[PDB]
Amino acid sequence: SLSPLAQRVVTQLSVMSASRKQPKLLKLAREDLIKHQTIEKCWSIYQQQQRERRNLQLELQYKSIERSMNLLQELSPRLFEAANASEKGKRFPMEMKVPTDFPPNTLWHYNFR
Amino acid sequence: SKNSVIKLLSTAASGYSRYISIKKGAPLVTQVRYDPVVKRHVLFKEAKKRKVAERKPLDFLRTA
Amino acid sequence: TRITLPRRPAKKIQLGKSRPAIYHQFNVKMELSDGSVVIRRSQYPKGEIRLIQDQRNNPLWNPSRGSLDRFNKRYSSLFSTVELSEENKKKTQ
Amino acid sequence: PKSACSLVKPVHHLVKIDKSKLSPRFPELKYDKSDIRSPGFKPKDTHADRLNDHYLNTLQSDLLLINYSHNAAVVKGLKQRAWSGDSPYHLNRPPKNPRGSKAQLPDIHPIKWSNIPGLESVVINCFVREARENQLLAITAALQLQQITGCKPHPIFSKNDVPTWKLRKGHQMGAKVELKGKEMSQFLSTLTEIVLPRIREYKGISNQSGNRFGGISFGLTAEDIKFFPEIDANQDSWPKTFGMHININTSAQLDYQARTLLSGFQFPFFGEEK
Amino acid sequence: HIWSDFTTRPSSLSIQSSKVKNYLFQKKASLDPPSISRRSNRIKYSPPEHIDEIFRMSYDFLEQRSSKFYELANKTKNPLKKDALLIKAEINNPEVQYNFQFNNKLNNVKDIIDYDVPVYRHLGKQHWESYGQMLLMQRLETLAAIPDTLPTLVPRAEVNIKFPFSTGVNKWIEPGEFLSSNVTSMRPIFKIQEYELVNVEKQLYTVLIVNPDVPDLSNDSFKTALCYGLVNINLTYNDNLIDPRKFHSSNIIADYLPPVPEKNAGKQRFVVWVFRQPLIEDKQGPNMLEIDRKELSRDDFDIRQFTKKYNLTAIGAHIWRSEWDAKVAAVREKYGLPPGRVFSRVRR
Amino acid sequence: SRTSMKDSAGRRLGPKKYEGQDVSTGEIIMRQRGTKFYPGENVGIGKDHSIFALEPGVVRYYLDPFHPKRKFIGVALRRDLKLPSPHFEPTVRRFGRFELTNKRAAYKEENSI
RNA sequence: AUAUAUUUUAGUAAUAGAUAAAAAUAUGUACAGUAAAAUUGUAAGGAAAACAAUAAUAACUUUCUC
RNA sequence: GAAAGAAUUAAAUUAAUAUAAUGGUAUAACUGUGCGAUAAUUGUAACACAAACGAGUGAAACAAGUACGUAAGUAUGGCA
Ligand SMILES: [Mg+2]
Ligand SMILES: [Mg+2]
Ligand SMILES: [Mg+2]
Ligand SMILES: [Mg+2]
Ligand SMILES: [Mg+2]
Ligand SMILES: [Mg+2]
Repeated sequence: SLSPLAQRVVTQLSVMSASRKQPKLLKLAREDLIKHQTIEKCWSIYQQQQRERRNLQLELQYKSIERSMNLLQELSPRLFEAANASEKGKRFPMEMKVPTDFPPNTLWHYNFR
Repeated sequence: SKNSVIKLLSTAASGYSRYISIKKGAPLVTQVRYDPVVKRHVLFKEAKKRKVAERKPLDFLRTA
Repeated sequence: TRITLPRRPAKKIQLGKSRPAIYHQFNVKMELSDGSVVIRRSQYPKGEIRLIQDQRNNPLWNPSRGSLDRFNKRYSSLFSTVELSEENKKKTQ
Repeated sequence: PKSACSLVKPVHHLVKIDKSKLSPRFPELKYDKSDIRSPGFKPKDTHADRLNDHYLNTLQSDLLLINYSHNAAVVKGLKQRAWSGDSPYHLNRPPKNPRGSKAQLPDIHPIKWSNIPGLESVVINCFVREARENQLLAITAALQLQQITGCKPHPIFSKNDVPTWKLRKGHQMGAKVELKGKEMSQFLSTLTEIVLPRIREYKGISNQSGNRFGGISFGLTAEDIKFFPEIDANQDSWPKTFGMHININTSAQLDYQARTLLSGFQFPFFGEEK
Repeated sequence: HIWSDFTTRPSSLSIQSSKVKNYLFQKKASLDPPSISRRSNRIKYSPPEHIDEIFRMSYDFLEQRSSKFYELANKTKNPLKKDALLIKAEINNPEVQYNFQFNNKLNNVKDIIDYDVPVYRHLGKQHWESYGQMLLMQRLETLAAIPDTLPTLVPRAEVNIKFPFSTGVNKWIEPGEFLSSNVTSMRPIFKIQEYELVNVEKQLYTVLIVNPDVPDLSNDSFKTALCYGLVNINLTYNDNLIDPRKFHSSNIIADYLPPVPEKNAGKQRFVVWVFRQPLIEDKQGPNMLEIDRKELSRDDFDIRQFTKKYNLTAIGAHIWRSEWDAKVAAVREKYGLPPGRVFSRVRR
Repeated sequence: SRTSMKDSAGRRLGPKKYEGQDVSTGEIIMRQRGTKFYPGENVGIGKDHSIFALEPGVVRYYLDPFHPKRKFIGVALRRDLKLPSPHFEPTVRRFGRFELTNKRAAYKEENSI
């Protein structure tokens, strides 16, 4: 009927498939449904607020940069030129790592190079 | 001969019958059409017998 | 010639009744080369893993911070620089 | 059929008739997939995404600061040119195609607080070419992909036909999977930390790699996939293993911006940039 | 805690069921849902875990937001803006959501869903837009009741009709239905549910049922026929069922003549239109209007011309459509209309 | 020798009825291969894209702003009407039947169901 | 922990989306959508296998916010 | 100021159309999908086109029944 390789392929396929592995549908009572809706809506609102806060902050930073660069242009042309360069190949430093869940054994390195 | 002619005879026993063409080894062709003797849509079935290209009956019940 | 798994009749998922594939996943703790632990969701059943070779001990990811090995092991009593100076006369070439 | 003439009749009102809602056929389908009452419901925002949080906090501000060019105006792309009306044959003529290209190119905007570059989507294309002989290899590749991602793969089929490579048309051959949001972020984090350090001699992603507009890519060999922890935990379950292409799609206007963004997430870049 | 206060706020914003309210607001998931009436089913049921504390937090968050909105709402002077503020404050209230979703909107009980309350009215409007309004629009366009009678419609009020007096059965007519001559023998009952903010005391309404498809053999075309005409009707958000109780004999500009389609004349559209009156400033009370009853004719009726004359704006519509059956002759006889014509089966 | 001496006849595919021309129900206004002209007001279209009159009237060729880049043939019910008819005005309809003044005929018609 | 009995599971097989230019039901109807080429890339991949990306947002509605 | 939606504009019929070539087709006639598998049904067909006759073509309408569609309606085989 089937080889051992064929069997193992079928098993692998099954791992991915939804055939006889999935539970019943999540039914709720009307009160429960409402509670869920209120949880979700509030959360969504909170997320929107956070986005606006961050977005606003970014806008403020941009405005400050603009204000700075105009001033620099007014005062010292050479300094302005130096500031406003193409940073095409700018690379973030490899020490600035993505913050983990829990910290390492040695928290901070005081010596380098 | 690739496409043969057949006679579909009405199931409501009027005697009315309609003729159609099929491929030589096509499945048994039953169709519901108007029977004017009875004045309604009835089943038509092949009056004669003939050989068919035997397809394997696809199994929905997961075998073995 | 072509090796295949021959298909059965497909099961009709009705419109609206299609359900998203939520695979069974465990919360797995990865301890990296150093003691920094990180939680990640994973399909294989293992609550804890500790890694040997990671970005946190690779020189490319932190610049600021086995035949040769075999040779070192089995010529260890001799201790093999001074040795280079001894065995490097540059007249013959 | 009395005719094939398609011709949508005009209306006498501005109300937008959603035809789906007027039926009673698919009552489960009227609910959005986000809604709990739909069978298509899935918990989306299950836990705090770490890479995304990092981007929000540290990187995004830094990226904005990098990309500020003073009084930078919009750079319009190559577009379809109109004809000068110096002849009456120009009068209903289609426009001249773009200068260099056949297809039109997009406008490059100055980076401000709104349009800072960020990760949009990852796609993991795995086309196993031995599966022209063995269909089961495609299945194994798809499983591997699923294991790696925690996301449902989609089967790739042979779209073309060719004799030199023993390839038919309409044959299942490997799989793909578009990751988005938190799963994608996790996959990137795994790539940065676990897998790409265990490749022995890897300098980086090439600086000559990428789209012209905010898309960067690279690929992993069958040797490299054995470092993924789902694969890594058991060598025995995976005798065979398949390479893959990894298309990273950013919200970057240009490719150097996208490269910079990826560097922020600890992706090393080695080659000479364009 | 603004949503627990009911000093200034209406009673309708609360849930009237006590058990349901208790279930909503508890400190642990101990109680079982009032919705599940059966004991065995309650036993079987299991709500999702951790739902209570999070729900409480969400309530607090949205309650705070509502309170903040109310701080603005009371300072506001202009009425539409104030209403919008009120809506914003209370729309995310769980109790009002429960009330609206799970109790009838058509024949709303005032204590549960009060359409005097702005939030509930907004909810009702949204519900109407989701399905019933779209359906009505489709039936107007497909049947060709808009351009044939009255150019366009901008649906504002939800209009539902009924024929209670003829047969006995209770049924709200779905737009574009085929009703028997027995069903539509006696007059209908309207319900004009208004969702916009409008002056309830001043605003009057007119209702016109028009039959565009009565055949005129001189013209070799059709003509309109005003089958039923009411004017100067007073609506209120909750008190809105236009019945012989409400309107007086003075309000009837053309009293109900039934659908009596001729044999082979075809299917006849009867499309009720609901207009609101023009509102005059510097005049307290409801501004009436006089109709020249000799000028307007029933056997031929320019609806558009009439609208132009009295400066009406069509807010709502509904439509049924009648064709010939055996009982139309009986209906004619009852009303004292003539025998009724019979046309050739072929449209030659 | 070998000669290419073979060809089908011309399909008579002009306009069979012209602007301002009186028509009757069923009459073919256009024969064509594909919709060069689209079926306009009071006009049908056949299997061979043949425009035919649904009603008695006046054949009119026109453009409609609703369908730009499309020519139309329709049938105006009189000569007075500009057949790209006004959109929000009511549709000019033909009753097209006659009442059975004859008593017997009317009775027969009443009987027939 | 172990024995018997009575059951229950394991037949492990793909679509999870009204799917949308790999292949497959070529006539009806209902609902919905848009192709191709060329270009820039990417593990074996090379002119030629697969996947990604490549025209413009003025006005409008809703949501959050200064 | 931002997010989402509705979308609109430009371009396109160079792909695709069971099949030649031509005309048509994105408002899609092309493609996907649910139901279905019925209208690839039954009697009368006027009136046109074409046309020596024999034939050929489009087809309103009337009547019987069927399938899909919330409805409007559509279907008397296939874009021609
Ligand atoms: Mg020719
Ligand atoms: Mg062509
Ligand atoms: Mg002639
Ligand atoms: Mg002849
Ligand atoms: Mg077709
Ligand atoms: Mg075809």
